[PDB]
Amino acid sequence: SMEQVAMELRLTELTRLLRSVLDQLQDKDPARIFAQPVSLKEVPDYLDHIKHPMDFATMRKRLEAQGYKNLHEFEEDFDLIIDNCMKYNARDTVFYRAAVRLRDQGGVVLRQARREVDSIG
Repeated sequence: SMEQVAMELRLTELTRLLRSVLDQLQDKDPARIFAQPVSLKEVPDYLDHIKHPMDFATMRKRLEAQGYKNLHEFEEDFDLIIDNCMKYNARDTVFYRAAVRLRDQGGVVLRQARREVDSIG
């Protein structure tokens, strides 16, 4: 149907916007601490601690399959990155501190993304 096509164009355009958001958030992680999944070879107990691991590569795979229906779903995955790190790692670690900085800097980006998603529809 033509309606299904229109919905698909909307999803495509959301995906374009989320790709730009993802690029901007990932620039706030210049150390690449959140770039890839935590390695279960290197941290074998991880899944005993963290039940829903997340990282920017995994988000990018979902994004490119157009698997984010709305901004809330995308933000859920970004918050997992941060929140997982802040639980597994202690306050005095470079990992925790990187997550705080990513949260703080990403907030700005996400605030305007929400306005754009609402504005453009």
